[PDB]
Amino acid sequence: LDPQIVISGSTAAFLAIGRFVFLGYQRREANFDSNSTIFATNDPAGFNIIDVAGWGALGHAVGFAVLAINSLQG
Amino acid sequence: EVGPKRGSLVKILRPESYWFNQVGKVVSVDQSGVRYPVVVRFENQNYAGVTTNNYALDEVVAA
Amino acid sequence: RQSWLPGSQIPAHLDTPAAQALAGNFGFDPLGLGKDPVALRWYQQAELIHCRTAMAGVAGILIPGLLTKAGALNVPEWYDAGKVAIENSFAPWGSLLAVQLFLCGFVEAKRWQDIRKPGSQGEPGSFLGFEASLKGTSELGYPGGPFDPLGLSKEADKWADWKLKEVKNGRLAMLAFLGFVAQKYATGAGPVDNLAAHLKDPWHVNYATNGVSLPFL
Amino acid sequence: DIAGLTPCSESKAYAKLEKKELKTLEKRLKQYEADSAPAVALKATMERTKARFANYAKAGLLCGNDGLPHLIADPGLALKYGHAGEVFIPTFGFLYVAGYIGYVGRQYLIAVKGEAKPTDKEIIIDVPLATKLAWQGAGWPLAAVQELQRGTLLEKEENITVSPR
Amino acid sequence: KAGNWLPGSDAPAWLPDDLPGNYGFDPLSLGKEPASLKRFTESEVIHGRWAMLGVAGSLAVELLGYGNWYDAPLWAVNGGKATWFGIEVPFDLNALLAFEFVAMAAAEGQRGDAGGVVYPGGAFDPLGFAKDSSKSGELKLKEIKNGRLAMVAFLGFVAQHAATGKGPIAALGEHLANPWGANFATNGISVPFF
Amino acid sequence: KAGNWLPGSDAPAWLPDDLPGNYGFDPLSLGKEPASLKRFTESEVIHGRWAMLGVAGSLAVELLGYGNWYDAPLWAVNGGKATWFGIEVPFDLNALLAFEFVAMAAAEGQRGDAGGVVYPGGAFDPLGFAKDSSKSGELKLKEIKNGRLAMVAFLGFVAQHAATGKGPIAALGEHLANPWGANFATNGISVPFF
Repeated sequence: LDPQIVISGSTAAFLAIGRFVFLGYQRREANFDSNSTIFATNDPAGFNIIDVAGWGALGHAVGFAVLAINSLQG
Repeated sequence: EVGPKRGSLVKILRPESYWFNQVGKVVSVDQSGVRYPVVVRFENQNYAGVTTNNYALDEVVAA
Repeated sequence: RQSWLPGSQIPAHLDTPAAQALAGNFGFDPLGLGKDPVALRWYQQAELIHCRTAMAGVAGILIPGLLTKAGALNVPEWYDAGKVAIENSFAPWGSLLAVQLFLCGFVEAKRWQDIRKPGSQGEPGSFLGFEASLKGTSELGYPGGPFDPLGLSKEADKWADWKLKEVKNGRLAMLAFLGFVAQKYATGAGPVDNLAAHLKDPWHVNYATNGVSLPFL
Repeated sequence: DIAGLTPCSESKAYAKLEKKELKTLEKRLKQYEADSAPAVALKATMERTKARFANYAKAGLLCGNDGLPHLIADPGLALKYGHAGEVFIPTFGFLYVAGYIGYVGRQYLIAVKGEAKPTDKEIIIDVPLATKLAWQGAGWPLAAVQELQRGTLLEKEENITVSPR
Repeated sequence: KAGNWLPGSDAPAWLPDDLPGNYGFDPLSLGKEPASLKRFTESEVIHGRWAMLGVAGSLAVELLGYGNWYDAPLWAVNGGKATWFGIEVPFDLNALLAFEFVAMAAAEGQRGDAGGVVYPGGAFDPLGFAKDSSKSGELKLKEIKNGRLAMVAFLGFVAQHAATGKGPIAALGEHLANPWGANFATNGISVPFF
Repeated sequence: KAGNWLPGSDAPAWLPDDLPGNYGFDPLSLGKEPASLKRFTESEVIHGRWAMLGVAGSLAVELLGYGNWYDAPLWAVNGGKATWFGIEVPFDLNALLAFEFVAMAAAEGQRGDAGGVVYPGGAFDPLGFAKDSSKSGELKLKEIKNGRLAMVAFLGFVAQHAATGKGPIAALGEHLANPWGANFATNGISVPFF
């Protein structure tokens, strides 16, 4: 199993579902969750660097879990 | 004429009272402007052995 | 006023006009289980069901048993008929009991809903038009329609008598079945066998000589 | 059978314990006469021991590695292997007698609470009322279920005193 | 109302009359709160549709001859390949989880973002069988009734398999061959004292 | 009214006089309510027509030498092919249940959608035997009476078969040969003591 392909695909898939699917739900839940730094970005949907890091982290965890399970040969 | 009728049964609404939520007989109601004009007698004595107490007009309800 | 104990104080809950309308009212309630009118009504329904079930069972035990004594039938004993019947049967006892439980649960649930609300089973458009006949009479536990096809309940003059013949007989049947159990645990034979054994010598064949009913003697 | 135990009728330690008890009783009996009171009492004790061991083995009890009977408290195992007489039937028997006592006492308290001096009836028991309630308490489960269904078994929260929190 | 689940019993006041499949069945009073009842309606419709598709697929595979519903994912556990309608599928279990996860996440995310829509219409109804809301009430009753029946059927599939080990079609043929001798009361699993 | 089932008894007030086959027979008061009487009337006419078809089919199949009514579906129990009038049919039991189910479901659905119609007419009466409503009441009485007789005949067919084992034509010949020696009292199950 190619590790690069699996990791890249999992990260891209989680970033895609975080930018085009669960972005509105997350924004609605984050605003209703009620010093800070405003991470303003030029993304038209408001997908900033923090969201990139969070979704990339989830994608990396999923990809490494898949690679680990496939490595176990079972 | 103010207050409950003499000899009637009332329920005590004072939270710190021993007879809270208990029924007692009305003995006499003072006609002046005292804070606690209603006199209530109870069948069961408290921890101090007393069977009567004074309550306000809003601290007793006809029950 | 017929009483179960001449001179005893009849309970007040059994002397009311509503309680006196029940069949077989003899003022017998020492434990006072019928003090509550709702409980009395529920127990009246239970007594009626017990009377009818006991009469059917005791008849099914006594008549085939009496015919077996002669050459009319060959039905085995009531305590052994289940095994004999299930041996040459098309279904095991478990499957048969499951089908029986479903079929009995349906009618018992309908009777229960009628007990909770009298005449509620006559809801239009609910039982393929047969709901009109599922409404009982003015007395709980005495329905008409499909039940009572001969229409013997329409005559009121004998109605009060008919109910008296149903409860009393039922009560007797309720005791009969009880005896059928006790005798089975004291003699090891059937009821007809016990009756014949007692008729042969009553002064020596009874419950005072079985060695079980009198362990202190 | 259950929990790796063996029936007492087949346990070797059970028979060994029976032999040990009979042996010590016989040893004590060897010092007396043959037609005296201690001899008769010891023989009666020996017969009681033999009858007890035979009755416990006949009941189908399960014995452990120590040769002593073990009780089964699980209703499923007791009803599946014929052990309902250990813990099930005595459970319902105790429940009936305990509820009997509690119901009779509650009925007596409710009956004497509507009198002039209920405390006097609490210290000096009214024997006729107590006897009548004791005899009428045989139908305590039916009466209790009826009281619970009518809502007269419990008292309202507004009629019970509580602390000021 | 659609009917009465208990002939002669009063219907609950919290169940609206215009609600499809309203038989007045709520003994535990779970739908008493209006907010909970609103979610329960769409949840029941979604469950009914999923169960209808699941039962239809479970029956179709056994009727066509490709095993039962339980033996279908047995290829991914011990060296096998998926076969749809007898045709080999060139996708392994690793690729199936990614495709299904992404597709279901997108579809269900859009459905959730809609705001609890039970009857979307439009693109989901190309034939326009429910263009007018007057006749849609009768068609919704059929959908909810078939959904409840399919939910019960799937529960029965799982229970009969866990109790005997055969598929729904195989259990039906066995029951047809011996009704009194092959049922839930004779499998030695359902009723332990029978 | 058509007559009196019990001479000397008064006819019930809930049975209309213009109803075909109204003999005043209702001791259980089943048709007391008007809503139940309509459904029961349509059900009785449908039952009579189906019973007439069934009895005619059983009599014809046993009179033509093609077995009795009980042995007709035996070909699908031990392996065989159905034969109609001596001509083989290649339809197995599986294809028969599906086609019959679809055809009967469509026909019965169309019949029930009319709101419980007992006498449709038109396409069902191409010969126009009941064009006038004056003679319609007389023919309706004949139809309901023949249907009741057919229902009784079918019940007799089933009961006599379960009691003896032979078919209706074979039972009639046996009774004609020995009337006193062959009847319901000599089967061994109707009368237990004798």
